[PDB]
Amino acid sequence: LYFQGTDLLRLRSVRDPHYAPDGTRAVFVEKSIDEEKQYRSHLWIWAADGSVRQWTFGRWRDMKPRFSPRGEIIAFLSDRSGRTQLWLLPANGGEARQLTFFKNGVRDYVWSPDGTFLITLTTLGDDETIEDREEPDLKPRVVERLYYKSDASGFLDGKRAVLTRIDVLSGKSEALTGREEEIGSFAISPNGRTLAFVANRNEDPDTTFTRDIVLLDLESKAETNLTNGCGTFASLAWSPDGTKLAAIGHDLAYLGATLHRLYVFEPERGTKRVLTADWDVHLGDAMVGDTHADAKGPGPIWASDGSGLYVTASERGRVNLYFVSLAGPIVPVIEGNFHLYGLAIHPSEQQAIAAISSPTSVGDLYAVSLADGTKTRLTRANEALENEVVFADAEPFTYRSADGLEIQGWIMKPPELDEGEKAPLVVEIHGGPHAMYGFTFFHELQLLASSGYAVLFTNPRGSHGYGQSFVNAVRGDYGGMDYEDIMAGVDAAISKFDFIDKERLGVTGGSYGGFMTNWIVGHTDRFKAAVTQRSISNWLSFSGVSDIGYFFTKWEVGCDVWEDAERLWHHSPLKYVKHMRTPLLILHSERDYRCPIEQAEQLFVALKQLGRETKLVRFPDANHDLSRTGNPALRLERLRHIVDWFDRYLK
Amino acid sequence: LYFQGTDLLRLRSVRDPHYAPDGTRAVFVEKSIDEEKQYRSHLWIWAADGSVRQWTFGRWRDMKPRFSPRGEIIAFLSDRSGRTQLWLLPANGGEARQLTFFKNGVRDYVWSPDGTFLITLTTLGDDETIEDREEPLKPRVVERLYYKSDASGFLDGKRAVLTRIDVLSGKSEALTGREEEIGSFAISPNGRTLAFVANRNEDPDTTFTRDIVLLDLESKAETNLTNGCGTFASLAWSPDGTKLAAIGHDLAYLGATLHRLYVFEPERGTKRVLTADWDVHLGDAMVGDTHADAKGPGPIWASDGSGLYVTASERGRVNLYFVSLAGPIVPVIEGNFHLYGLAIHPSEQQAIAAISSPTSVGDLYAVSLADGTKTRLTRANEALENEVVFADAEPFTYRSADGLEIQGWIMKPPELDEGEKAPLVVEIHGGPHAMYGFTFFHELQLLASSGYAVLFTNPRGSHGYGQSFVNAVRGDYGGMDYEDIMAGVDAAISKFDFIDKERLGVTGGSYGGFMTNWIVGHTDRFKAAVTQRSISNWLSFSGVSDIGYFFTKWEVGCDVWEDAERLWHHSPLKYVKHMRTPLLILHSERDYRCPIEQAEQLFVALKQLGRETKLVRFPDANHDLSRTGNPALRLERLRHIVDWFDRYLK
Amino acid sequence: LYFQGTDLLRLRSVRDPHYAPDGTRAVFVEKSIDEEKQYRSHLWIWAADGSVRQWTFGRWRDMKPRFSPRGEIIAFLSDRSGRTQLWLLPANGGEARQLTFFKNGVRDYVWSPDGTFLITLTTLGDDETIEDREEPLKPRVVERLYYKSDASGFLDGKRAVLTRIDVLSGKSEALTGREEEIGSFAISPNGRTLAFVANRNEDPDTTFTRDIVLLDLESKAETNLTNGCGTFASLAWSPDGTKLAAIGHDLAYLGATLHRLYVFEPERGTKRVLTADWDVHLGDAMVGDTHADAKGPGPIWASDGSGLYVTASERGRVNLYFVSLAGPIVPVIEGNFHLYGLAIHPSEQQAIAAISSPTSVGDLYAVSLADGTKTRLTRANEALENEVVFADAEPFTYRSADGLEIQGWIMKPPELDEGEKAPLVVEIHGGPHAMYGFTFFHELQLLASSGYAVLFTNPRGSHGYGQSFVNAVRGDYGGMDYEDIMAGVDAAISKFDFIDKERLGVTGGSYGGFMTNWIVGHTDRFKAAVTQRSISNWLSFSGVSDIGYFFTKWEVGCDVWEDAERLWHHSPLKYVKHMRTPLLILHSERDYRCPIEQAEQLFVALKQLGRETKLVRFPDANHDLSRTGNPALRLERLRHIVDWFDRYLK
Ligand code: NA
Ligand code: NA
Ligand code: NA
Ligand code: NA
Ligand code: NA
Ligand code: NA
Ligand code: NA
Ligand code: NA
Ligand code: NA
Repeated sequence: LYFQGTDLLRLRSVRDPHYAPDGTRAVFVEKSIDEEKQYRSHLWIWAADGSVRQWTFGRWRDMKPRFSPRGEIIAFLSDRSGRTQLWLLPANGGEARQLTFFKNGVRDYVWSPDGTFLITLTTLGDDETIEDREEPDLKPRVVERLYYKSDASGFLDGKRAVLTRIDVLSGKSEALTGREEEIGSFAISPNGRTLAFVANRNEDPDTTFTRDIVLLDLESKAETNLTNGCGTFASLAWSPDGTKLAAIGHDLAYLGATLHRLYVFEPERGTKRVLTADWDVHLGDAMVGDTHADAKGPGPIWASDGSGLYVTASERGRVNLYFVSLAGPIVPVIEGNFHLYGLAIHPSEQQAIAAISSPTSVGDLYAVSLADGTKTRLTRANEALENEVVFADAEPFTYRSADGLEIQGWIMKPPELDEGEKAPLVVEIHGGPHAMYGFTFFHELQLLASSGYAVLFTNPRGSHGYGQSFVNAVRGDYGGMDYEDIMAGVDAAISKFDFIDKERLGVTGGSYGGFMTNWIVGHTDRFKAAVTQRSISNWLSFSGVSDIGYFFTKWEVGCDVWEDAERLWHHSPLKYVKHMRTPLLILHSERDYRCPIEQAEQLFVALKQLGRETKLVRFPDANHDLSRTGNPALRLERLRHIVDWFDRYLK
Repeated sequence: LYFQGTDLLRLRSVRDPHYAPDGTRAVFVEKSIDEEKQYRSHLWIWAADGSVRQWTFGRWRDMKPRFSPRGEIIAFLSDRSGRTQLWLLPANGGEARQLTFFKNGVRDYVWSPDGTFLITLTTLGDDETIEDREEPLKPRVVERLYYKSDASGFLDGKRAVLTRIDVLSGKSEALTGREEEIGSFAISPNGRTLAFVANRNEDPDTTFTRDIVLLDLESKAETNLTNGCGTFASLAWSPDGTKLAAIGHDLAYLGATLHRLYVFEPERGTKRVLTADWDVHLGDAMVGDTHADAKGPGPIWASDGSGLYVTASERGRVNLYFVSLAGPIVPVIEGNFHLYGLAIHPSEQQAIAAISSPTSVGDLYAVSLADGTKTRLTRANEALENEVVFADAEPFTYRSADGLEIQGWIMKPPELDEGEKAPLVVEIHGGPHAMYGFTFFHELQLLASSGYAVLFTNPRGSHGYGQSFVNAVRGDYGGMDYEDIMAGVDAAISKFDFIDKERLGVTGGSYGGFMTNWIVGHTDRFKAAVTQRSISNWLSFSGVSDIGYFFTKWEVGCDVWEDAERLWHHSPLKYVKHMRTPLLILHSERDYRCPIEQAEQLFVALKQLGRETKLVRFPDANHDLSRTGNPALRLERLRHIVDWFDRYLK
Repeated sequence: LYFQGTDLLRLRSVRDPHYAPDGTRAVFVEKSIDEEKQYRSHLWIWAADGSVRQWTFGRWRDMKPRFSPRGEIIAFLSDRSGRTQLWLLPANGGEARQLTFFKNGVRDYVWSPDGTFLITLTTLGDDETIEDREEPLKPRVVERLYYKSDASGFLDGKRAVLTRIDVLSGKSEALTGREEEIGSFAISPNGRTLAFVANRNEDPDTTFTRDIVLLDLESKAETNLTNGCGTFASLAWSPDGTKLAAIGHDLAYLGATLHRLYVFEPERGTKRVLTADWDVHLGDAMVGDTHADAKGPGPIWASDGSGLYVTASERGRVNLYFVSLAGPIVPVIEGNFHLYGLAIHPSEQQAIAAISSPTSVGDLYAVSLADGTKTRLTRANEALENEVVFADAEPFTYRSADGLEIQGWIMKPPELDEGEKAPLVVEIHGGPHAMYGFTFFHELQLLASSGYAVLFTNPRGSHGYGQSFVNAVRGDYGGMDYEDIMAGVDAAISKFDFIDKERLGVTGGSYGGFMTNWIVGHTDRFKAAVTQRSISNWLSFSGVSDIGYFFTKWEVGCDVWEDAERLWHHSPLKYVKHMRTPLLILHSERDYRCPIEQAEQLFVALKQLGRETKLVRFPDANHDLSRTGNPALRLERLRHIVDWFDRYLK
């Protein structure tokens, strides 16, 4: 059989494994789409005997399972009550009981190291308290700040974030922080004395982007600022002995292009070290895919002896595991042409459980030898699909751009192509721009290959995966060399793979990739069909309408509207609409507030004004993340409009 | 004793009079707001003994009453069924019965001359027929430029059908095909020919001529009377049926073109423009916030056929004129007022006029056409007009920077005493091809009642002053129009001692919002500004507004792919760095005439630059909120405007 | 502190224990009322380490838990889906999953001995199939005698089907046809045979024998094991599968027939009634208002197959005995208490008993089968029992008018110090073939708490005292049963000095409401009376009660077309002219056991004759209101009873 659009309904994404404290079993999450085309996620257990069994079952989403320090309770988050709350499932028998009842639910939580309580993140309006509980003429809205809406949740009310202690038995709640403008990552020390959390303590929170690590003495209730504006940080992790705190962070020297590095602080000594300051590699997961997108990645994990940290890193299309010792060495431990998107490390052994995806493998758990870098399959969560349907592999190649710069790309061949045949080529361009295509499972790409298209996808400069200079190169040069890198790849793929039909080329891409799709068709006539998605066409309006417009444009394109309007206009695809003579399908969602739908309307109207071939498809109620986590029926429709457009105009 | 915002809930708009065919009585409409803050409208009869009595009563809207040619039935439109439908009320006893049950309701109707049927306008999806009746996830695929309207939101592209409805049986029969768009329609006195305006262009959204089609009722054959020579509305057959009159123009000046009176003689295949040499716009261009949806009369032939009575807009007035076929034109109901409704007696030189003025909300008057003397027939705002003191609007003229004469009006706070001065608020109307004038304006009374002197003017671009004056703004946005307004502030300061020249505010909506934004970016004399349903960025406007694909070109001068720097130069956002006046930005979420992104861009740039500004966003409201939107929201908009000036001007 | 009406909301009823197969732990059920005054019930686990742990938690009812043969799964019934369905809970980790989705739910289930399937009982209309799933005018034509039930109103004639449900897939398969009725059922330990009790009579409503049918699970072939010899319940196969135990009788005394232990040997075609010569009623006849719907044990085989553990009702006690296949019957668990749930260890001489007594609501106990000594395992009412003073029930005996010995019990109000006297309330139990005794009774505590001495006795007609005593009421309603109760009142006054002989009240429900009505028409000794869900007219009862078409004949002695005057002579309404006791009449609108027309006739006749009476009608409740009905209505009913005695007794 061959991949169909409806196969996205069968996909199952295992993610987020965590060991029991005895290291003999692990809990993890399986996200699926059910018969009613709704998302569900449930907890599963990998057991010592190798059995993999489901432990939660309802028409809801369970997430973020963590074993208590004793191992007797699996804490987790679930939306089964109508909001996301913290529930408690016994590890040895019995159903889960609901622990928290916040009106606004729970975003995140940690266990206390003594297991008597958990620390949960909730949010409160100024008129609300932690005692307010979930309860499952007209007024204008007054806006007075720059950051007043988000793609994730629309109009904001400015609720403040609160970390609360929740007693494991009684459920009694007690605020630990004040009402914070924003709380990010948080973590309590192994001795239970200190709560570290990332906060926005700036006087103008919307326009200043440093983020401070704040330490809270639980007993004394006193807070000390560990960073005092030296950067921004995430994924905090205390060392086993409690004397060091690790964080992923950076100093914003290249704004959103800045490489994320491993920091280690010594709170008692007041000092910090950037362990990977001399390793030109971006820590974390920049990988672009449409499966596992919401999966909880692992931050840095200390080695049990406190000698260093296992970190994932994004290089050359791979997300792999490395060990950064405090003494200096940086060594690979789990390497290969794949996407490591979930990780649990054994409490004592040189062993790990890793969730790994590749172009021909949706995603599964593997036991990994930390010392020898080999793995053994634990799960086969997509067995029928992988046993029935042929997957196209993604073959990497490199090419030189117009200035000699080496670029990396990948090609997939239609698995129905017999020798001597040529397929039309679809170029996929990834968003960000500081993201990374690579060795992960991509249903859209499979669908295109199965529909008879060769698929090219590349990492033009501006991508992550190739170090600080490469990811930064696109800033201020939107539509310059980034655009040459992609067109060099088209030419390079044509010359390197004879199964490509040079006369039948298409291009598609979303967000930045949508900006670049629009840019392309206004600058070359080489393509017979183009599909732009969640795209940008006018940087001037983008700044004032996008939920991040008021800093993104400046950060990426180079300036604000009142600084250099004509530069913004010159880098706007709409400027080149007179040149556009390629049928252009414009896909956009009504509630996409990252790229406002006015971006799509402007381009569609100018093309229609000029008598050009174009069509605008508006997806209701969806946002920018539609293609990854939006309504599954609309994901099907989006894929069908893409494929039908190339079918009409490439075939 | 002085106007308040909540007084808008008290306002009653009497409108749309129509004589019974014997001339002895007349039916009209009264629109109001009930204690649930909801719009109702009901039918009323003026009965010659002088009595005015209510004839419909429920929690619904009755509209457009018309007596049958025999006078025994009053037809009207009502939404009481849940959609607007044609009902019939006996003229001498009994309640109304529903006549039409169309799934998509009725937009408009006319009586047949014999009274046995009525012609109704409905709309049908491609999958629908005239037989479908009213009855109580997939992406949207958009393939055309005109895919949404401020009035309806997203359009489904139903086509228009005119259907004959038998008066006794309600049986329906389609007369037209499924038209892309049907405007005015009228049936000839002999009942044989239906004339209607249609969009017969191959690219309907980008071509703005509209054709008069003549449809032989018996054969259904059609002839195109106009073949693209302009655009037309308000059809009216002569009494002998040999001539067809219409209001129209040839688009020579796009949206600024004067509307003129045309007469067609279908049998001779000739046409003539009867007001070609009269430099006055026919129709009603008046700006107000009361009587906004009141149906205007349309041209009325003299019984003998020697000419037509037409309303027309000039110098702040909407008056009634007689245009003789030979050329001469007389005012026949004139005065410093707004004639917003009209019926002419069947056999006499008498009329019923709905008339508003700055100190009179609006009432019906019996008018002798021989001399223009009036008798009041209604007093629909008696309580409010007896308790609340109204500020008059005093007209004046002044010269602009280049000498051109401009007309304006000043309002002084009624509670102001001899020596005292009040801060001035300048109001700027939208359009721009509209006309401030002598009409009741609740919002202007509220500003006066709040202790503000109120200046409002007709800068060039306004209607009311001839073809050159109304066209002058096109291609010169923020040029001489801005000068006219500033010259008005200066002249007002000079001429009127009660103005406190040290406290000036400015506010306006739509084009008036573009202009408020323009003003605070080009001068700092105002200590406060409120911009409403405004424009800040012409480049995004063209692509997002429901009419942006022609308005920017028609009015600013070009499309973004022709001259983007010219659009930018006239965009108020370009000048945001100069902006030092506290700017309250009012905008509605579902305004698609001026999309909310215009306000959002200006808000963000001002906040980025640390300037004083707030963004107030009205849910579910569209561009017409201040006139016909949710009354509670209308209250809130008025409060937000007055509060901003109170904060920064007092 | 002492008992209040609202304490019924705090009561928790532990019930229905079952051992895991390794005997180290037992699952049970706890029924409670939550803060919404709704009933909940959840699974709990007791383990041999002493821990008592709650295993389900949601806003619903879980019940009937049973470990699978290997003990890795706990099957149980839950209504959380909106219908009662079979759910599976992992025995050692993980949440429950729903196994069945019948549109009509599941009434009962058993495990396959090999653990791979379960057999569930569902019901189906004639147009339904087992494939129909839960999905969360017309005149009604009635053609049979049993056309409605107190439990479920008008019956739709759904037929019962036993279906095999695969554990893994949930794939279902009908095993039986559509049965007129299915009662007990059991799968033999080798998996080859399903035993179930069916109504196989040609006229099902009027013939009351019930057959044990044997069904070969492979072939679905069926055999009738009993062929009309009686009626049967509580089937249990011997460990080696050669014998089938049942609780049954041959109806020789109709509803008064003692229930006995039968043991069949299907292959030999033989049977023994092993308690035929033991004049004791097997099962639980106890009267109480707590634990009402708790699942009793049924007969349990000794692991070696040598005999059966049976509960029995005797002299106010529900106690445990052992019946050897070799003949002897010996006590096992004995005392002045109510054994209302029981599980016996799968291999050792130990049991888990749920035990109630007048001063203990109900808890679980480890019991030694060797000597009967017990250790407390739960304390589910600890706060309540720590805080409120319980009044004990002191038993006594007395002789009736003909010398027959009767057993009764008295309760002294806790707040009553030595020397002081209290008015007496006589409670009369229903049935009549039931048994007052040593069980917790919230209503009786509340009466004691409210300052009333409480007398409750077992007149002839009661169970607990042999075949002759329980049979004695039939054909003698209001005769010696009434004498027994009156003699109990005299005896209590004579023996218990704290009774104020001048202030006597009486109350009772169903049969005891008939008796209350009888009493007040035959004696004026009582100053207050409260009759509940009662009977006043045996003639109409026959035709309107859900069981009237046989109860009256069976109990009162004849049908209305046999001897109407006998029915009238025994109808309390016949004596209404004699009634001089203020009578509160309590009845529910949807009681179809005792229809509300019974209450209305007595009310009307008393009012016609000017007597003191009030009628209180409970909406939406049925006959079982006082035990399992709407908690708020249960409080209202207790409230009205106490208020009536407070008004006339104190
Ligand atoms: Na997989
Ligand atoms: Na209607
Ligand atoms: Na004038
Ligand atoms: Na344009
Ligand atoms: Na300014
Ligand atoms: Na108890
Ligand atoms: Na009874
Ligand atoms: Na008898
Ligand atoms: Na009842």
